[PDB]
Amino acid sequence: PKSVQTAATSWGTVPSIRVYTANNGKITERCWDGKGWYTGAFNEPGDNVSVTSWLVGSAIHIRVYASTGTTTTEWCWDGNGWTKGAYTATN
Ligand SMILES: OC[C@@]1(O)OC[C@@H](O)[C@@H](O)[C@@H]1O
Ligand SMILES: OC[C@@]1(O)OC[C@@H](O)[C@@H](O)[C@@H]1O
Repeated sequence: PKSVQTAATSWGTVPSIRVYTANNGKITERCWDGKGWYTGAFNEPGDNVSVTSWLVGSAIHIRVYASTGTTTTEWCWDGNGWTKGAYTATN
């Protein structure tokens, strides 16, 4: 059977949670900061998604790896918007 594909990350003690869903070639984002789920700003093409995040002090940084075909694109959140990162594959 078919299934959407998700990736999740969280930070802090509230916590904040971000869940990324690849569905029909589009990746969207759902967010929790303790008071209900809502739709996040992230919207990029892809059929597979992974994510990692880390804190520097109180500031979150998120990296989303979106794959279409053999091409993986890294998207970066650093507090002020999503930008394309420097990631490229080995071969
Ligand atoms: O406050 C929500 C938000 O700014 O949190 C950080 C990232 O998850 C963004 O995509 C998202 O819109
Ligand atoms: O632009 C932000 C950046 O430098 O952050 C660290 C890595 O995620 C890099 O690929 C990325 O380009």
